[PDB]
Amino acid sequence: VLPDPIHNSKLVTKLINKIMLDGKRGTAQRILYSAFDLVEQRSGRDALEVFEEAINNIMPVLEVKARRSNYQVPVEVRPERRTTLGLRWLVNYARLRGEKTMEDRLANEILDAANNTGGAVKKREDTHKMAEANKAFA
Amino acid sequence: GQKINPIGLRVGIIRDWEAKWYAEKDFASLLHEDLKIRKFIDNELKEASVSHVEIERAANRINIAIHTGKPGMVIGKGGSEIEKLRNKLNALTDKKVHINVIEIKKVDLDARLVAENIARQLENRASFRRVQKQAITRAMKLGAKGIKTQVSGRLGGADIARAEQYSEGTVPLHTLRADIDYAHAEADTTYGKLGVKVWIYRGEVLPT
Amino acid sequence: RSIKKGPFVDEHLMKKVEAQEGSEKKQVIKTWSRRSTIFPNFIGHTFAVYDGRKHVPVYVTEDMVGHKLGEFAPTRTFK
Amino acid sequence: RIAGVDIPREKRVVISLTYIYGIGTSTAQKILEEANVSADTRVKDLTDDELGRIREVVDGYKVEGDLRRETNLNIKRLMEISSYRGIRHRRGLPVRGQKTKNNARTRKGPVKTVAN
Amino acid sequence: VEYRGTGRRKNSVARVRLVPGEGNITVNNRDVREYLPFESLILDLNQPFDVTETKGNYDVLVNVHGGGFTGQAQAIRHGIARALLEADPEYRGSLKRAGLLTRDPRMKERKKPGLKAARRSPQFSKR
Amino acid sequence: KQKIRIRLKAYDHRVIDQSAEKIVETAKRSGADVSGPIPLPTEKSVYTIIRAVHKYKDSREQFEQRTHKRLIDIVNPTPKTVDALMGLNLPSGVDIEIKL
Amino acid sequence: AKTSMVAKQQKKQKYAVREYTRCERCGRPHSVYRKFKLCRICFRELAYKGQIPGVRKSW
RNA sequence: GUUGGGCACUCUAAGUUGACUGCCGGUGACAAACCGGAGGAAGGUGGGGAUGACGUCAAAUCAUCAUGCCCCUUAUGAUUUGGGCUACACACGUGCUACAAUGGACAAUACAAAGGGCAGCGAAACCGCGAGGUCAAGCAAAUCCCAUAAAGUUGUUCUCAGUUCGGAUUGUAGUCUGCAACUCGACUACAUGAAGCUGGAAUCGCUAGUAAUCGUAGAUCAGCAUGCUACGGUGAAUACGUUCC
RNA sequence: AACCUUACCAAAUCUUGACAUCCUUUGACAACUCUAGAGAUAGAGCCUUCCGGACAAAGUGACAGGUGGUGCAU
Ligand SMILES: [Mg+2]
Ligand SMILES: [Mg+2]
Ligand SMILES: [Mg+2]
Ligand SMILES: [Zn+2]
Repeated sequence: VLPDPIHNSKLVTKLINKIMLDGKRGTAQRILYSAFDLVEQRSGRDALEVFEEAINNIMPVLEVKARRSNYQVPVEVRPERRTTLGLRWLVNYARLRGEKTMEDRLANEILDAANNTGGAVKKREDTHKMAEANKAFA
Repeated sequence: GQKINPIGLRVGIIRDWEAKWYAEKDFASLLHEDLKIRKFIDNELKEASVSHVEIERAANRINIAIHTGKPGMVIGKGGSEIEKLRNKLNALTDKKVHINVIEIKKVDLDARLVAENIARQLENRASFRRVQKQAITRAMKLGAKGIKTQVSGRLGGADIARAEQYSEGTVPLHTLRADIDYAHAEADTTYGKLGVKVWIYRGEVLPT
Repeated sequence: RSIKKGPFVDEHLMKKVEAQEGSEKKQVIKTWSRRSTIFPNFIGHTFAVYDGRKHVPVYVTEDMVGHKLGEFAPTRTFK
Repeated sequence: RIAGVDIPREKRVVISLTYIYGIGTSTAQKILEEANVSADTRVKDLTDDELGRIREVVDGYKVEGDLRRETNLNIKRLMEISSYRGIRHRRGLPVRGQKTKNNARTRKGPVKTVAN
Repeated sequence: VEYRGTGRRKNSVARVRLVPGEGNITVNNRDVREYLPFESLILDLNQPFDVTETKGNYDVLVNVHGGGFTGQAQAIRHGIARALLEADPEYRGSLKRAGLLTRDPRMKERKKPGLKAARRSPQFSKR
Repeated sequence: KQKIRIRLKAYDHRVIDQSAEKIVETAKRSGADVSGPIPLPTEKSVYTIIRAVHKYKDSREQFEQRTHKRLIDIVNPTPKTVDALMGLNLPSGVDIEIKL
Repeated sequence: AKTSMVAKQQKKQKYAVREYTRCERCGRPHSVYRKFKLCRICFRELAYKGQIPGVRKSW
């Protein structure tokens, strides 16, 4: 695929195509751009910088596979599934960060993740917690 | 496994519509006309060994063309029988109709003629097995690349049904080049209704 | 009726009500015509409507005006 | 209070009138056309004279009590003469030619599962 | 003078005529950002230039019909890219390496009987 | 300009093409000032049936009925070409329609 | 009660709304195409036999 | 682009070219074949259909039709009117509408495809709030009509509520069709405004222009579609991989 | 699936019949009105005209008719 017009990044477009509902790329585009505007408003610095820091935080490094009773055995996450899960959890836990507008939701989610807080980081550490707990089965 | 009629598969590819006329609107009359002609030829068809009729229409004329291998029985000797046909047929239609008897030699190579024959044999209470055997025998002597035959129903007066078929040669249905001539007929046997299907494939040619 | 050009009523019924204008008070009047509307010219005339199996009597009132005999000839005998 | 109900106050006049039984959106817009006030306004911030114009206007309509009484009177008429519609009212079944087999949970009410 | 192209993409046809100029682009007697809402559309439009450093050396006029803005714009992109060869046949190799000349055959599929769409079958239940 | 225009409607391209070629050559043989053969968008209807007798609506058979349309004009007529067009009542499965 | 109703539809009727189409060779009301005045079955029969112009199974 | 003019371009549609492991390298029994590459619009049956072997399920159909045997034949046949196939304590299946801010309402503005049309398609103008009505143009089609595509975009507003959500139900008044809309058509205007805050055990579909979503068209058809068949617009996520069902 | 469709039910009606092939009387035919009927229906008309085939009825017994059963005879 390609990078985005305003910022020239692959991840932004890959994230638009995951926020997008029913192929409303422009709606998703609007709300993500306004979120970058609003996270430049609050916590004044570059939207890409804060965003990339956010995904560096929440993007995990381990995973589990459920097999057999049912063991759940750890495994090293692929570097593509890394960004995949990061962006997915970012969007979803934004959507359930529960306030008025999704741009505000997203802004707060990237903000909290940038400061290593937020539901996405919670899921990350849950994942690693259950992984190391199940480390015996590797 | 519920397979289709190959003539229906091939129409518009290697063989053409037997009805060869246009009408923007009035199929609602003209197609029923075509069918009623197709039915009225019961007269000939009962004995005259007619394979198929093609039909063409114009502003003035109808031009019909009946294929057979015993054409004498439809033209009388000089024309008495075709004129007998024109009278009643044109009375039905109410339009000027000119006909064209046309000959297909080699009558034991034509699907509907084989089917008609085996039906009348089985009404005369012969044996399905010998019938299909000798049909394919004579067809292969006439030099066809493939024949297939099938009869289905209450064979031998049996209490229940069967489907028996024979073949010799190649009958490549899924090939669309192949101009395989299929025909179905029936036989109102004293026990029930025997349904006969027959298939010939007499080498490969295109209409173009 | 659904439209405003003229209501509807069967002639063989209206002719007979108008015949029965004199109000002899012994009269009923039978019909299979559940399709009929009820003009104000029917008030008091008891009608015998065919429900599908039976001629049911109905008395007519000043509230039954914009209505139909079928509305008061029940058909499905549920209980 | 306008039709006896002190309609909501933070809202705009249109929607706050919509919480009158008998006054929907069409009539709200017409009423505000009649008594000249922009619908963008709000009942708390109004001039009381405008509010009085509105109430004078509204008085010329069938509203809460009269409307319920009129509707139930029309209904009970046909219930009494026992039309098809009147009986379907009497029995809590739908009236408008609907199907009473799988649907009609509204007029019926909740499920009452019988054993097969 | 002119250098012309006929881009097509997803039931949308675009007739491009590159000419030298400033960077303007008109589309059915209208400007781009007038006509098209988005901007990644315009990125895709201008990407063939970006492959060859030809960003501002040409204006564009296009006559277009069919479909909707996105594929309409990819068709603009394609006709532009193909006209660039009529202007400069040696850019063929860069447009090859980048895969810019392929007319996307990705057309909408035929609904099929028994299905509610091209692939989607109805909801099935044994019981 | 002073032109004949003729429409051919046919259910088959490999016969309407030859009929068109006949009439075209006859006009530019018995006259002059002829337009080309002009294809028109070729209508097609489609009737869809269920392959069955009783039920099984899930299975279908879709039949198309094409209708090819081919237009020609004869610019600036002469009676020779008029006559050699109207004196060609051929073939069967094609509706010709003159317009003058 | 087929052939009676065949006669019946082939007759005129007391008002035009009652007039319904059925296929002319098989007295079948449903799945009639009023161009051909044929039902779906007989349409297949005849178009397979080649007795209906234009027609060709598609795609 | 209408009209004078050109048929260049698009397009239309007949013929043709094109793609075949055809070529380069490596692998491999040197063979088939695989992997990669070039070229090329496209590459590895390009994508999608059509085509469904012998036969299994005494599967379905005697209500498409045809037909053996059996049965009724002043009635199990035939004619009309009216009713019913539309019931209603309940259960199952298939779908539609929603349970809203990625949204609702209002205003302006933009880009399609495939199809239908003769006693039928009904532009414009006008009347009606709207369903629609009067007149009446063009049109048997690449002419004219159906037919403004909607989502989208640009603004404003509403600001988290059983709500300006949703639009069931019922009341009144109307429009079209029709021989007539009670049972039993659709539609409109007004009024009302229910259940419902994303669904338990279970379970379905889908590997790309797909899924998802938004509109459109058509057969049947006087009239009636959330159904069926067909069309385009926007447009993904992922495929580690075969341990499990 | 408003009527018809509709096969079902109620009421009302017919019994070579709503439909076909045959004999013969015949004949060209009727359309379109009015009374009564719920309608089918009869009943008055209206003057329909051999173009030996054709339309139209009428007596006739052969006969029709059956969405009636068996899809485990086909
Ligand atoms: Mg194959
Ligand atoms: Mg069985
Ligand atoms: Mg009836
Ligand atoms: Zn039929």
